[PDB]
Amino acid sequence: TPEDLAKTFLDDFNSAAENLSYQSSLASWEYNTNISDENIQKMDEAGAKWSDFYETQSKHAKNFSLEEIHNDTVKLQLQILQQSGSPVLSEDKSKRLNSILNAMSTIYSTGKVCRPNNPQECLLLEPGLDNIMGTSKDYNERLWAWEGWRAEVGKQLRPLYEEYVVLKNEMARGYHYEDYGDYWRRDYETEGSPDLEYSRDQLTKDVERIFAEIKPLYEQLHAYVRAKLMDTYPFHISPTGCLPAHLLGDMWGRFWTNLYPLTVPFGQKPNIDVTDAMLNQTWDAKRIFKEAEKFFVSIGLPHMTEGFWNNSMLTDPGDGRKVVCHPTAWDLGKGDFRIKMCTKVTMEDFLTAHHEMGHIQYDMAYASQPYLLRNGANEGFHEAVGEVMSLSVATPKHLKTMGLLSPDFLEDNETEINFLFKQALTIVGTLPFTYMLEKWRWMVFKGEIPKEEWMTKWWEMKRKIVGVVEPVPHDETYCDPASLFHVANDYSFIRYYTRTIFEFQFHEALCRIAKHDGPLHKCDISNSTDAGKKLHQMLSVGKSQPWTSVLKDFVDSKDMDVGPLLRYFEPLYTWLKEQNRNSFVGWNTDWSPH
Amino acid sequence: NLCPFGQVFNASNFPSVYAWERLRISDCVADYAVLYNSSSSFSTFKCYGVSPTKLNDLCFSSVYADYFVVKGDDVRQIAPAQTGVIADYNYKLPDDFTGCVLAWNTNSVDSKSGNNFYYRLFRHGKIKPYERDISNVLYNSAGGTCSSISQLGCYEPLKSYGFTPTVGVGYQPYRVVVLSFELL
Ligand SMILES: [Zn+2]
Repeated sequence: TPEDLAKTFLDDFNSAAENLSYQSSLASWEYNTNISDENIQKMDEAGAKWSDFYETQSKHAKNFSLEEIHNDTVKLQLQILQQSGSPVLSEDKSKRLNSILNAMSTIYSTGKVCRPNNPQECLLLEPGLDNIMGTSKDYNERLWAWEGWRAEVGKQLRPLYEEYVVLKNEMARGYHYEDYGDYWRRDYETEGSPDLEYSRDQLTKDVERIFAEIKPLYEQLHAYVRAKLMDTYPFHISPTGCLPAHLLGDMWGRFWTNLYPLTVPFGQKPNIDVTDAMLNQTWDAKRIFKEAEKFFVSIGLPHMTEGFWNNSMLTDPGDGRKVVCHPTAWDLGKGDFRIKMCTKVTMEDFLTAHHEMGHIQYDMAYASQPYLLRNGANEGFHEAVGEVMSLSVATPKHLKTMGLLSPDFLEDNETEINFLFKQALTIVGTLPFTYMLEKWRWMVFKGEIPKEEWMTKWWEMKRKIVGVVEPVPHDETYCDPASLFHVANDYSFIRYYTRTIFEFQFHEALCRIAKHDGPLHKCDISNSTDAGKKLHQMLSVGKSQPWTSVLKDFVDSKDMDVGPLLRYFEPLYTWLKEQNRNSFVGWNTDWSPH
Repeated sequence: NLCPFGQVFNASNFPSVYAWERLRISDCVADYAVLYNSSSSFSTFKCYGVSPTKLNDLCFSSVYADYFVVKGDDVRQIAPAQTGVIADYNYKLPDDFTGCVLAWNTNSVDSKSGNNFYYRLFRHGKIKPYERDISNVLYNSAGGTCSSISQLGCYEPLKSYGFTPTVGVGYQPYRVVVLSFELL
């Protein structure tokens, strides 16, 4: 029986990988809660004992033939095990590669842009360089904080990234992938039925096809953003060219959410802001997460565990704990789920208190799956569960029943645009930047972009795709793409493009089971146990089924659709046309601010 | 005298699943009234064959008590006609099992940094009703027997529970003690 030899091999794995990765994740938790020299050595030794167990069991899994296995449950577990382990890199280069990844994270985290007039005061990005880039409107002040981050963290990361694209390329060729970009397009890889089949190169065909349909909505959005920002920047914006890349939202221009004080459709209407409302009421950091539990439990999803509140670091601790506090939803294993996030009470953290609580109730859902099938259906499925809760909670009808909004806040025809334009800056405003950052790196790892033409084709794709132009000329001595957190710390960035397409494809599927009669942006799936049983049916499979089958049984479509995204903004896309009649819809590549 | 349930319910140290300890209790009188309303601590008080409140009037001879520690979601496998890992390799109860399987959470006490609880997880056969497999620390082969860990198809049976106090519910130590009320 070839099945039972591989059945008991996984039972040998699942009864030993569960304890070895739980001590690996507890040592990872201790590094991420208080950084010390005694915590890093406990982290990597447990992290290499689990890595030694990662590669030893992978070699034993390759002795099993997938053709003689006629059970799809254990074939998929063997497929992960046979195709993850034993890199082709030598002992010297693996220490070289781990030195680089620990240097690019150290340069990005400990890097700081000091003022050229006085280098004594110097912002280490937290706090600093985001209140400046998120609230200030001066052209000559944001130019310092943007170019300075491309200078201190740019020149110190370009030689580390030029060796990063070689060692990781050679590491990816050890698994017989062609490049490192093809190593990242394996969460979307699907083998199975011929109709429900998704190749690694069909992702590049589909994502380019989707952006050809986003761009009618984005260019009308980009024209209205440029017209409204022309009043705030009367001298440094051409009325028909590209926007400056440093005046948009965040520092890198990822989200446009900080432009809503400037680009506002109706300034005479009251805001939908919840930041001032929470501070005026009895609302602590527990009720940031306690009220978010009430939304998930209203639709039939289970409560948080009793050990969730005791073990998670929901707030920044005192007593001088040096903690990197990037918001991450930890699944430590053995039924233990935690959140590591230092919350600051605003509108942004209230939605990421559902995003990080969106990985939870997904990690809680596939706990009945085997250990290797305990991820999302892809990497875009995992990030879209939290953000589809950012569409039903952020509605003014749900905030009125929450009590955080005033009962006299009438939903006029002008407040249907103020909420919808704020959802266009966060969600539609990040789609071109997320696409080309995973189109620049997919060509850098392939070899379509040579190393002497990195920054040349980086900005040539910023102008053509996103519609942004550099305020200062950049040669090849700078590395602007590696200034982001997800690029310097070796993270896949195609999650945030594909989850957005799934953010509204899930949403329009949930609002037809919840029997919502009206527009898509007015939908609210709260207090509906029928729109949570179909969601939990999607969540409980994990990675057991291909994501083209999980999507087909949930939204009744096989491939990625952008029609649900366009129908969400169809009340806005009609309003964006009548405001862009006088202005020009488009951008010119040849214009330069300098 | 009274019934020695202090050494069963309130013992200092409980064993693991495979090496469970059997205590034969006979000719005793017990106060089942205070054990009937002890639901503030006992997470599981399922009974089979007899009512929970009617067994005090009935006189039982040679009452057995099999006490051990399993994880939180392994208390479902201490039921008659139940299939699973520890219901077939560690501790199997017959279909005519009469009595009350009693379990309660012990995450504070039985989940320290020095304790170690194991389960069988690998055996060539089905465990008989009320059969205690001895502490056989010998490597299980997929076919026949093996010698060392490096041989293919050769896995060690006794996989330990990762009992830390920070694990979630279901993977927390539950002290399970059955009361096989044999009659006549
Ligand atoms: Zn996330």
